[PDB]
Amino acid sequence: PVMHPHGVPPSHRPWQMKDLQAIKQEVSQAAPGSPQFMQTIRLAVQQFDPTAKDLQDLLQYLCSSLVASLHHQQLDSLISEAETRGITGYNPLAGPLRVQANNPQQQGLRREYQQLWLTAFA
Repeated sequence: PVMHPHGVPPSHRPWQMKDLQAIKQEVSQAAPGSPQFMQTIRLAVQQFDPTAKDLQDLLQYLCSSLVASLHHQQLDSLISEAETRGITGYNPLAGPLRVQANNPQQQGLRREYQQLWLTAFA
């Protein structure tokens, strides 16, 4: 997660097993793949403002590795298309999008990545 205490720079913190278990419980109260599921997963994304790596690690904890693997591959295709049109604050010369989306200071890029990560659940 990315924390934003007012008056200081943002910072990344590792997932805590408690945070993961809390999200697992919230998401479990909605049918996997449903709109309320998507509403609960997006709700979790806004709560913890996770990086690209955080989102990958989160999915690997909540889902089977095969379900998580499919999402990763569908997101890879969405990332390719997004990179062809251009992404908010993304410069290909600065490295992979997934790597740039782990810089806590690149909020706009992280927030756009999150939307792509949520869209890949289609």
